[PDB]
Amino acid sequence: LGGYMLGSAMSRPIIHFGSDYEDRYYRENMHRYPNQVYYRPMDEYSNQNNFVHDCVNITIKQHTVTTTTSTETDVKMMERVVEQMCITQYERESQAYY
Amino acid sequence: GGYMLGSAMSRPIIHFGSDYEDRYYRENMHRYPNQVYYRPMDEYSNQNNFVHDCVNITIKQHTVNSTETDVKMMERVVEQMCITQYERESQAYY
Repeated sequence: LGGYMLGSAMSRPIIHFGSDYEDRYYRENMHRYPNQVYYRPMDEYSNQNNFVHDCVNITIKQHTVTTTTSTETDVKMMERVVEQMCITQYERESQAYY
Repeated sequence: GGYMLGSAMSRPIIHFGSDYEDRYYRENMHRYPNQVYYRPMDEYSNQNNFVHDCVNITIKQHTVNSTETDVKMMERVVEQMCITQYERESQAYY
């Protein structure tokens, strides 16, 4: 089922979009998204695919909860940056894990 | 010219926050290109212009009915393959 770790903060990924609007939007608003991701701890069943899959799901789900205090563009930006950060987190965990 | 066509690369498995899109990608990823067009590396080359160039040329080249979902998937596949191609070409330029 569940149980997720929260990774340490990281620099927000710079991401380039074909849409001039999205490209500029991300540059001006990347501060609005998290700089940490939730993930399922590295074990014997982990691999990049399933680690990033879970991290992306959990992190986005948790973020929806947390910000109970759209837009479609924001959902799109959020998923791109979370996925990139989740890959970075996989590199962290898999290397620490050896 | 003056763009290059990169060699085929393994299709990335790309993750979406939407359960529908995430699964749609898994089932249909074979429908999108596994090569991108790009401007070869030089002393003026940075991730910024390299990625933007690659995305602009690749998406048009492709632009010559498909669903809004496939258009979305294709644009994202290209945006993420152009990053990979930059990394590939970066190392090559050393």
